[PDB]
Amino acid sequence: GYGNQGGGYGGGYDNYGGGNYGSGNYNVFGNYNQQPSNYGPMKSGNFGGSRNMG
Amino acid sequence: GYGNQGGGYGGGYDNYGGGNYGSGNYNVFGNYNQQPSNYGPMKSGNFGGSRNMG
Amino acid sequence: GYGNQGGGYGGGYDNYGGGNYGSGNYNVFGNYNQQPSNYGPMKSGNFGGSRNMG
Amino acid sequence: GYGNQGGGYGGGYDNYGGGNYGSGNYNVFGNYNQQPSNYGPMKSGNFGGSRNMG
Amino acid sequence: GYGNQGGGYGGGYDNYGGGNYGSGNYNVFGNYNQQPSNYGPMKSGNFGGSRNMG
Amino acid sequence: GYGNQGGGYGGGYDNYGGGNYGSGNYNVFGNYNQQPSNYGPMKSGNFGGSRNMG
Amino acid sequence: GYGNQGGGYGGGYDNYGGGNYGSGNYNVFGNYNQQPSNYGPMKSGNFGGSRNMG
Amino acid sequence: GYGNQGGGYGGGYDNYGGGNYGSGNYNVFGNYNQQPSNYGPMKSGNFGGSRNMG
Amino acid sequence: GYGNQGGGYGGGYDNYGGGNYGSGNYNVFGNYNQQPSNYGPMKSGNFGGSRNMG
Amino acid sequence: GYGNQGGGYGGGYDNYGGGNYGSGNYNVFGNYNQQPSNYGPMKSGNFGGSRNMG
Repeated sequence: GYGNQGGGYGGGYDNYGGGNYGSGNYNVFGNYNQQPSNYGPMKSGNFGGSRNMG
Repeated sequence: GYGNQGGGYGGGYDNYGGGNYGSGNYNVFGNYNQQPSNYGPMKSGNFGGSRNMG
Repeated sequence: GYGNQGGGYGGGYDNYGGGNYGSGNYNVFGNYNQQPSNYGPMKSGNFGGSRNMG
Repeated sequence: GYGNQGGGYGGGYDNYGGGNYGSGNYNVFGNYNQQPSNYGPMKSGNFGGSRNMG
Repeated sequence: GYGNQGGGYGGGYDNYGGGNYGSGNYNVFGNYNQQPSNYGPMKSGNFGGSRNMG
Repeated sequence: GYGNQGGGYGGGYDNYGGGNYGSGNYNVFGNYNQQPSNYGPMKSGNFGGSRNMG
Repeated sequence: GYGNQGGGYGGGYDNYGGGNYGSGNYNVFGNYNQQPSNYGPMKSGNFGGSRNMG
Repeated sequence: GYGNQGGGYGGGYDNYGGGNYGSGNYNVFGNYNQQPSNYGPMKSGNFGGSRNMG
Repeated sequence: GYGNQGGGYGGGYDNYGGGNYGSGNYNVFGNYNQQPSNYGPMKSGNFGGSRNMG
Repeated sequence: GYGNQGGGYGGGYDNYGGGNYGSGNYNVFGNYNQQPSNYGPMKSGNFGGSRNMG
């Protein structure tokens, strides 16, 4: 539980993308049921030259 | 539970994207049921050259 | 439970995007039911060159 | 539970992409049921020359 | 549980891509059931000349 | 340009879903521009046992 | 250009789903431009036992 | 250009799914440009026992 | 251009799935460009015991 | 251009799956360009005991 001490940029404990997507369900389905699930594109992180040092 | 000490930028414990998306459900479905779920694109983080150092 | 000490920018415990989206439900559905759910694009974080250092 | 000490960039314990995608489910399905799941492209990390050093 | 000490770049314990994709399920299926699962392309890591040193 | 003559139901020239979605554009973009476009789920046709004959 | 004459159901020239999705564009892009496009699930046709005959 | 004459069901010239998806483009791209395109699942036709005869 | 005459079901000239997916493009790309394209699962036709005769 | 005359089921000129997928392109690419293309599973035809005769 100890973070980073030092550095030129010194990034921390960053959580960009995660979690449960349609997970951990308790399902009791009878006969004719539909449970679709659709997810779009996910971008987690640094984009377009981000977190750059001059 | 200790964060970052120091650094050139010194970012912290940043949570950009996460959580439960259609998760942790208790479902009892009988006969003809529909439970669709659609999610758009997700961008979590730094974009367009963000958090840059001159 | 201790935040960041110091740094050039010194960002904190920032929560940008999260939470439960259609999650943690208790559902008892009988016969012909519909429970759709649609979410638009989500942008969580820093955009357009934000949090930059001159 | 000890992070990085130092360095030229000093990146931390970054979690870019992860979590459960349609996982950890308890499913009791009877007769004619459909549970589709579709996920778009996922980009986790640093893109477009991000986290560069001048 | 000890991270990296030092270096020219000093990258940390980065988790780019992982987690359970349609895994760890408890499934009891009777008669005519469909549980498809489709995943798009996944890019985990550094792309476009990222994390470069001048 | 002649429609249907007869039948038990006698459906016509029905146009359910169509048209240009972000199409036929003339675009002159200079330098740093963004033109995103996101569309939700589209249902075109007859649903829930519609157009049934007793 | 002559439709259907007769039949037990006598369906016509039905157009359920079609058209240009992000098509037929004239694009002149200079330097750093983004033109993303995301489309949700599309259902075109007859669903849920539609157009049935007793 | 002559449709169907007769039959037990007498379906016509039905167009369920089609059209140009990100097609027929004129593109002049200079230097660093991104033009992504993502499409969800497409269902074209008759589903759930549709167009059945008793 | 003459359709079907008769039959027990008498299906017509049905077009279920087709068209140009990222096709027929005129592309002039210079230097560092990305044009990704991702398509989800496509179902064209009759599903779930559709177009059945009693 | 003459369809089927008759029969027990009398199916017509059905086009289930086809078309150009990333085809017929005119491409002039200079230096460092990426044009990926990914397609999901495609199901064209009759599924789940469809078009059955009692």
